[PDB]
Amino acid sequence: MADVPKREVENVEFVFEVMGSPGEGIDAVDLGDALRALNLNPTLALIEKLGGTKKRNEKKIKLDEFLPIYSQVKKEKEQGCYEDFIECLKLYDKEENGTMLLAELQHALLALGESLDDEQVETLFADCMDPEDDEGFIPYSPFLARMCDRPDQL
Amino acid sequence: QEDEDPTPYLFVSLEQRRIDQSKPYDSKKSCWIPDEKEGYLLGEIKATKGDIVSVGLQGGEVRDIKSEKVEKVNPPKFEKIEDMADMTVLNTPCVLHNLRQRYYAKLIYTYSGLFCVAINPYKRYPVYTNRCAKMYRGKRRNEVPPHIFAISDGAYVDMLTNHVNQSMLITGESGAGKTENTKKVIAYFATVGASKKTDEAAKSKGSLEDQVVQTNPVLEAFGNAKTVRNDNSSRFGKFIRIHFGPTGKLAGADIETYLLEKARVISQQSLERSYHIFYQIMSGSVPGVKDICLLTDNIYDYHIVSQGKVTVASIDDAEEFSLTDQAFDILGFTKQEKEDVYRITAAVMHMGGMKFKQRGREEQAEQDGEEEGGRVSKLFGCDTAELYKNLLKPRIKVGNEFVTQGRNVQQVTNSIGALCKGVFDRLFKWLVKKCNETLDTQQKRQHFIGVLDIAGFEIFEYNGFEQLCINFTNEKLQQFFNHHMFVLEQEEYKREGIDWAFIDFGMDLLACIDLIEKPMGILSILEEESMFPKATDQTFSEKLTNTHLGKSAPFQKPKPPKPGQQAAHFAIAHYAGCVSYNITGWLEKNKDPLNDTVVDQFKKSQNKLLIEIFADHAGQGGGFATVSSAYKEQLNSLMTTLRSTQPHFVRCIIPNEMKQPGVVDAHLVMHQLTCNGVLEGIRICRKGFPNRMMYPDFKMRYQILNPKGIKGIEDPKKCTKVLIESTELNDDQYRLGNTKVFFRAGVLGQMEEFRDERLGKIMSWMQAWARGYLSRKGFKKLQEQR
Repeated sequence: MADVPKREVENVEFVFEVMGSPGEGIDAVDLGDALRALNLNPTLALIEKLGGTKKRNEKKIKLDEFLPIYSQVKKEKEQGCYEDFIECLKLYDKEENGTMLLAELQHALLALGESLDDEQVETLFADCMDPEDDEGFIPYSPFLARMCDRPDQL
Repeated sequence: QEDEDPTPYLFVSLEQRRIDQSKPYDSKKSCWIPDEKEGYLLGEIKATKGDIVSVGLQGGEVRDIKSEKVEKVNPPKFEKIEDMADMTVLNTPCVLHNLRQRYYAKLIYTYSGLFCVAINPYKRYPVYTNRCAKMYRGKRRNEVPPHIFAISDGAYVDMLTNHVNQSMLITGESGAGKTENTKKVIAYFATVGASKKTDEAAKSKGSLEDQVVQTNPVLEAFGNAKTVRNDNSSRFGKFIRIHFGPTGKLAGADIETYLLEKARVISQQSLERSYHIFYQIMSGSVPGVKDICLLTDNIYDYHIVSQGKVTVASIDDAEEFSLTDQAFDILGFTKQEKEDVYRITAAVMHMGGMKFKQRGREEQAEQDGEEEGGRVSKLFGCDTAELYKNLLKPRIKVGNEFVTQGRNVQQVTNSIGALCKGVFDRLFKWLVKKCNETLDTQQKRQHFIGVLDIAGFEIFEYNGFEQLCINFTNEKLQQFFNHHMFVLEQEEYKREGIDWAFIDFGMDLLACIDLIEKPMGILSILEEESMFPKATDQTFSEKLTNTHLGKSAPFQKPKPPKPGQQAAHFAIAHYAGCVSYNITGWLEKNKDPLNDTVVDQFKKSQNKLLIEIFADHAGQGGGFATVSSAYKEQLNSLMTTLRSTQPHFVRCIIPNEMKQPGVVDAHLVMHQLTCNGVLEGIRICRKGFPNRMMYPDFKMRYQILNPKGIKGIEDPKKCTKVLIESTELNDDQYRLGNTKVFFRAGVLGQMEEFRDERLGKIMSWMQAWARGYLSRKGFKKLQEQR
């Protein structure tokens, strides 16, 4: 609540202005997107653990109720990063050359973890994935750099 | 024509493989339980109350079963695995499951260590084409999917590389496709060993496969018979030697036969026939034969071959004999030789009808008619009055002189049976010799690859003398396998620099083999009982128990019987299970008194073929003149031949008794895997460190368990050491070799748990960042429109 730097509060207020209402705040079904707008990347499990909902109008979250949630997510530390994702996709890099089969990555994103849907992968690939070889390979380091907003790795 | 792509029948696709390996799976709850109907069922543990496990099944049933019957499951990485020796869980339900899943995917071939398993699909898959065969030329077994062609090519390369003869032991019960697989192995060797000379004679003589098959009508007419479980069962072991020249090209072939079931010549169980030839000749489908043979139209005139069934619904004996007679012509038998074969075959039938009787209390026997003997004499070209004289009052070698001896009814009757079996056995040997003359090319023979077809281990409700004999044989054959596996494992461990202390795996079967063959063993006691005229079935049974029960570990009390019939006398702990044996009649069956005086008459008769087939007899191991001693002699001859080769092992499986494609009868397949040694192989390999991974593969797979720890380490062996040490694995659960790491059973299943947990977590992070990217993208759209 009151232990968040003032500049960070203003970013939250700006998200609540765009996403929520002055009186009610944000709808709990948008808790995940509200945290993402603040450059956080919580899992679905973490969202649910913090009060996220799946139907709209079941719960509202006021600013002063959102701040300690935001603070806990920001302080939570094992939430992944570019470097972790590089090591993960080396499991599909037989030649140790920074490439993998595009079909292997698509299957992994659609079948493991908190799987995405076809449309999300399609958009994700169109925006961040380079064209594939005739053999079906792609470089996964540029894809991850764009997805994670890590231009320093390009 | 165009050869269909064999890929769908040999490979698991990349797409299918990633589906299998990402399937949901709970290591803690998944299990196999036994089931009366399906053999085993896949279940999920719902609860455990002490030693009682509550297992949920497909459909909602919950079954309480003792924990000892709950068995572990392989994780998805090992789904439809090509070599089951690579499975982390090595038990019977896991073997059945992997075989079943491959079979359901139209994949009939699977390795189990050395074994190549071939499950009959009852479909025509394009796996025998030239297109397919070319996949396997010069390829190592692990470079290509499982295939009998991979085993065949490997024996071929090993022959050329090691300069040592090879053997291929193919097992399979009726319906398993053993015949088809044998033909295609021969054809495969005819391919890789083809030459300008073989292609030359291939239009006149035919291919090697055709030349061998052309001998089937003769050898199967005289060597096959209808049994309870097979309308066309081979009653002899066959060793087909395929010879190669100094340059690895075909050099002809020859056939060796072993252990013909002589007893079947004069004795049949109620639902079985004698050898096909007797009913073929009696069909009358070839003009003149029955007249030459002095045969009637009534099979029951010939007791020795009419004790059980005499016809078989699935066999037209008339059409078969026409094909058998044609095969004699095609195979180069002269008209005289062919007709003498018929004469001798019919003379055996007539000899069985020679009757004798006893007058008063005079022990000596005499003729009870002479019509049957007269026909024998005409066919054998000998004097009738002399034949009876030599049967009723033979002469024995007493040192220098010949003394006349007397014979009672039973003694003469037993000598007839021995003569009927002896003549037939020697006739069959001659027929093989004549068949081999057609396979001889006179080319230079350097090495051979021999294909062995001999009956497998059998367990029936009633197990008699014939069961013990063939189970005795397969114990030795399985020991042969165990020893070979032992040698290769020893070489592997040495090559990898890992300590090896295991005793020869063949020793595990020695106590059972010794119980049967050594002095005071089963066969020895049987032979020695014939030195006691007071001996009966009970005296014999009592001496077995008194000598071995509680003293020879493999000798056990017999299972309690179903009513009084099933009552047996002792059991043996074979590799394939506990077998209870009924010794009724063994003393009688084992007698084999050949009348040397009569044989001497045969050798001077007018039938030239009769002379020839007795050529190596000069009439004028244990017990002399017994069936058991002759059986041991030929078995030892067979094993000596095999022990001079480097063997390979193919196991053909009948998946169900209805010939239905895509159906696997679990209990039927389990019984075969027990009898054909596959499960014995599993039992041995899981004792040490069965699973092995090359270091690059291990690093590739489990690098995610400690990326920081191996950062910058180029050597994959060092990486593997670091990764394993960073896990909670016990120090003694693995061994580090020169090029690969070894693992005890179940350990890689634990590594897969570590990998799954870490991969699932990081992927959820990666997907959370993906949702954050797409979300922040949509937030910028709202920020502008707002």
